Order: sequence, then structure tokens, then C-alpha cells
Amino acid sequence: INAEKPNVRFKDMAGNEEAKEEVVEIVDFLKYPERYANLGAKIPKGVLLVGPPGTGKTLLAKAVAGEAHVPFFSMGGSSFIEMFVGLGASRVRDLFETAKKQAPSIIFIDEIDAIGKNDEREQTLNQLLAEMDGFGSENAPVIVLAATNRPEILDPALMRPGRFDRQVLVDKPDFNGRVEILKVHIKGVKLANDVNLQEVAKLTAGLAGADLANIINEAALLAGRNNQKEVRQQHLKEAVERGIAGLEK
Ligand SMILES: Nc1ncnc2c1ncn2[C@@H]1O[C@H](COP(=O)(O)OP(=O)(O)O)[C@@H](O)[C@H]1O
Repeated sequence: INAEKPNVRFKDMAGNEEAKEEVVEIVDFLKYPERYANLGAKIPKGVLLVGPPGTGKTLLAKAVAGEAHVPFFSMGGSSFIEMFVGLGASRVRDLFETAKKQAPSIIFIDEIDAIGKNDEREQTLNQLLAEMDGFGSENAPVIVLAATNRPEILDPALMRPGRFDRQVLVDKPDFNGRVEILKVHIKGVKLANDVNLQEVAKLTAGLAGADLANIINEAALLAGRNNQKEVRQQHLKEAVERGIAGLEK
């Protein structure tokens, strides 16, 4: 129904050490929440996340949850754009319902700029700003975390203080970004002794990170595919073949 404790922890993410400093507070907010209540603070209620596709926006959210040991709740970004005029947006009115009971906890809204621009479609929106303003208790600490691609078209309303009042920007890894991921995801794979990792970090430039992680696997299956038992630098090179976003008309 509604519960999924994450086992991710900050390490699982490579690069972005600044990006994550920016969410360290969020963890101390869920770990020792009484320390601010017994002192009269006002824990923010929702941090935004902005970068290109497959880069940690989700992973980082889950890391936070995970370090804090607090439940994590997902929100189908593209799920509330395939409904009709009737049965909808109540998954919002219940997502917090379950969050508030097992609080401290965390809502994650991947692709918020998918429902943050008929009797729709601001149906799912307008009702987000409801459960996120109030409503019946201030005591239990629940932090929504949303992610977005183009925060340019991001609905102006959502950054009005009390909602997504701050953000944490994080984009494509640099070169040393690429090496760290590449290194992260290399673990567990048999390797070739002729694997110039830096080399791939270099044929790979302006690539997401999810993609890197993928490249490593496309490599490795291509391996087992022709039976070879190494995963040679040739294979990695041979991968980076999926590094083709293709035509989309
Ligand atoms: N810095 C990173 N270190 C390790 N893996 C990463 C990193 N960034 C992205 N990934 C990989 O990308 C995949 C998920 O993409 P995600 O970041 O969840 O999407 P988005 O960034 O669009 O929310 C994860 O399985 C993760 O392994």
C-alpha cells in the first residue's frame, strides 16, 4: 500500500558532494526533529531538485530518507496525466495521509514539472498546495522532495515560501564526475586489466550518469553475449554505442 524504507545511503551517489551538503540539514531534520521543536524552529517543508535526466534527483532523495532511516514515498509524475475527468488527484490526499501517520517521512515527486503547468488538470495541482500548506498538525515532520527537468516552465505558485521555498541544483557530472560513477558501478563486474577507466570518462562527455551506469552494463552483457569472460576496454568502447539518444519526431 504505502511504505518503502530506502537502503540507499549517501555513498551510493558519486560527485555532487556540494549538492548533497545542501540536503544534509534535511537529514538532521528527520533524525532529531524534537531538537528544533524543543527550541522553536520551523523545519522547511519541501526542497526542490533540478538537473538533466538520470543524475540523482531521485537517488539523492532516497539517500536522505535512507540515511535518516525514515520511510520514503514516491509520486508518479506521469501517473496524473493519463487519468480522466473523474477518479484522480486523491493519491495526493492520501500520500500525505500515510506520510503524516508514519512521520517523520518524505514525499518524493519525480517530474513535478509534469503536473505543475477541463475539470482536470490543475486538479492534481492546486490540491498539492493544500496538503503542503497545513493542515491539521504542525508537529510531525514530513519533507516533500520534488525533482524537475526544465524548471523554466515550473509553475510560479510552487516556489511561494512555505512550499518549495528553496532548491538544490545538481547537473551532469564533469570528467571526475564521470570517473566516480564509472568507478561506483564498476564494482562487482569482472574486469580486464586493460580497462583505462579515465579513458571512458573521456569518450563519455555530457552523459547523464544513469547512462554511464548503463554503459557499464551494456558493456558487460555484450561480454557474456559473445561468451568472453573479461569485459575488456574494447567492450566499454563498444558500449557508449547506446550513447545515441536517437531521432524523435
Ligand atoms: N552520482 C551518481 N552515482 C552513482 N549512480 C548514479 C549517480 N547519478 C545517477 N546514477 C544512476 O542513475 C540511476 C537513477 O537515475 P535518477 O538519478 O534516479 O533519475 P533522476 O536524476 O532523473 O531523478 C540510478 O540507478 C543511479 O545508479
